[PDB]
Amino acid sequence: MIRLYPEQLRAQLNEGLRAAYLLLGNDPLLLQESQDAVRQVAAAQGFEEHHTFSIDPNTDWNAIFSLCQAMSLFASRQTLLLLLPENGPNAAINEQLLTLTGLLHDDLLLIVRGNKLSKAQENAAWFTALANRSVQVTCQTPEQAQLPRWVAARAKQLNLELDDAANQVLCYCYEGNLLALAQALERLSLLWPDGKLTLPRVEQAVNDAAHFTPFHWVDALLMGKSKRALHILQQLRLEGSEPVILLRTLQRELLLLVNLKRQSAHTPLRALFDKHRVWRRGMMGEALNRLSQTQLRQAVQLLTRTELTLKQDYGQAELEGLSLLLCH
Amino acid sequence: MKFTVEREHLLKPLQQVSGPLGGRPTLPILGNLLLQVADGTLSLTGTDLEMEMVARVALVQPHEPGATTVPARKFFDICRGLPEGAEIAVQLEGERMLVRSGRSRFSLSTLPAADFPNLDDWQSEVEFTLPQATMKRLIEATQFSMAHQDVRYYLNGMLFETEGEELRTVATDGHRLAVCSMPIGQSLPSHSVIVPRKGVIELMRMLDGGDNPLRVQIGSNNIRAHVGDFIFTSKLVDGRFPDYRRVLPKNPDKHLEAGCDLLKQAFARAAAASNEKFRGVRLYVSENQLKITANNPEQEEAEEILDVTYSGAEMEIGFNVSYVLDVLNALKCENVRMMLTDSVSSVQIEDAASQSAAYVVMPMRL
Repeated sequence: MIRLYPEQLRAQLNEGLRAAYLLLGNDPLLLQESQDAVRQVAAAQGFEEHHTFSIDPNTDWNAIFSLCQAMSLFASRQTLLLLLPENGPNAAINEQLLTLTGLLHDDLLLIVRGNKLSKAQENAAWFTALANRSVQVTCQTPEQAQLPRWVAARAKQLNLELDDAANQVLCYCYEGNLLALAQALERLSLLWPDGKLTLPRVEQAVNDAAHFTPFHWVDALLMGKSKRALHILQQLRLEGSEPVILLRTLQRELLLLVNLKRQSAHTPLRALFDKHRVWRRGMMGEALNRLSQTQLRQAVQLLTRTELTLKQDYGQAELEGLSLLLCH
Repeated sequence: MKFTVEREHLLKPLQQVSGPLGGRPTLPILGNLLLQVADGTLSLTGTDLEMEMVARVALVQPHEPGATTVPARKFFDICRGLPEGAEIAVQLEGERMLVRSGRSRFSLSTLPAADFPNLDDWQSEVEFTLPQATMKRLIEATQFSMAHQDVRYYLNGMLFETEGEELRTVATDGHRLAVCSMPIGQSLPSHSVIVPRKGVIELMRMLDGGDNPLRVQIGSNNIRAHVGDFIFTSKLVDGRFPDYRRVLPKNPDKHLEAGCDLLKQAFARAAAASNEKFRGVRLYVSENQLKITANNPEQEEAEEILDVTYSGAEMEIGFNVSYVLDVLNALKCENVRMMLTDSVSSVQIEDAASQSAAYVVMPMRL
């Protein structure tokens, strides 16, 4: 088997398509990019048919199999992408996979997407069946130290002149979410054909621009928008965004609502509102309004702690708490 | 605005205009209807920004100008959930839709009709008529063969084309293909458009054997169907749709003619006889004999024979049970003719009696 890194795929993919590709990792952008590099290069070699299946306890394996045994009316080859369950290849799944690793003919490339194969699961039948007749791409989310260069790089391969400082900034606010950092850059890119992403512009890109997603969530909180709020909370992690960020922002908005609350009649709605550079009216106005201070402190107590656990309880829901908390 | 009319001249129209739509629309405007009154006619309009139905109803009883956008789901259940024969009086009250069925009066929240996204009109480029039933069969005969969610988006819809005085549709998921041609009655130019899933579905819907021989207008990037009072309109899919002629088997040696229902059996039987359904059927044609056995790669079980009219060498070809069955069903005939070549190249099933339609199915890996 060939073990590769996203920035090596396109190469050992140009030399010649293998028979199967295993995109293993926790990062969602990298997985999506690699499966695209593949189906792209592929699609430019007759592979015009594609199909994706989710491997769970409902996978109509027949269809998948029947699919392999199929012949194109326009002689076009085909791709088959398989989405493994969260945990990994199940015990029954190891069976079906095995069957299929045998139906793998030629006008049929195969991709398997998932997390690092459960430590001894690379012993499974199907795996070893492909092991030397395939390629493995490791799509892991880089992190803290390694995140900067991943951005520094990404920028460069986009022919951008990102500043040392501004790189760090972008890293601080999107930290952990590759898709955000990517699309961020894509965006500043168009806002300045100039090509120079200086600190001020990054800041202006994160600040001025309200495309700092958590703000959308922190928004739902004020507006007591639980349902649609949770949705945002969900997506917020189907992008790979790290929670250590959602808190810090809200942990401010919220702190303000405390400063604001402690002055309902100390100085009132447009009086003190025309003071702290928030004037949202309906929002902060809905919050302090519909929401009390007995509730407010609990929320601050909670969040405060949730962001003390992952630092002093490291290793291993406490956000839907806050969500539902700020409401009901 | 204000108008009043029975619960009959309304439910039917109100059912066809919102028929295709109905769910959890995006913006509230997409799940709303467009009510208008002018020249003594109330016009309902529904749309999902892909296609849009528009009913025309001449207001017999008292009417009055105005344009409003009331919800669809709601506005329909109400009138549909009232005493059959009761009249309905609707009037635009500043920002609400006041209704009145006797004294069973409601009030609907409404968005401006100045915000409705009606397929801002475009330019017609062909037009013609033809009995519904004909325009119907053309669909029925090919509809099952259109891809479903293929990345090659043009396949996710049926193609329509006119050349000569023949209208012919063709659908295809790139494994099997379907084609049907019919005589319209008018010599038309030659144009070919791709009507989408939903659009074909809708078009299929309105059709129902009515004394209003469907009028059709193909065009730029739109196509509409005025069937009496209803006027369905759909946008078109754009891309190069495969040439049905480049797939028809080219000079096939092997030919066979069997029984439509006798083969259904054969295949259906072997289908069930196949406990491992992903292996498909296995046909073995030999000089006037058809041994159709459920392909069980690692096994030899029970099969069935048929006394057919064959020609050419003997060959065993694999077949996806379904693909073959849909064809036999579409072919509501008695005797089915077939043209083979190769155990790894397209086959052409088709009725013997006629040639209006023709199908082509790629065999499967044995």
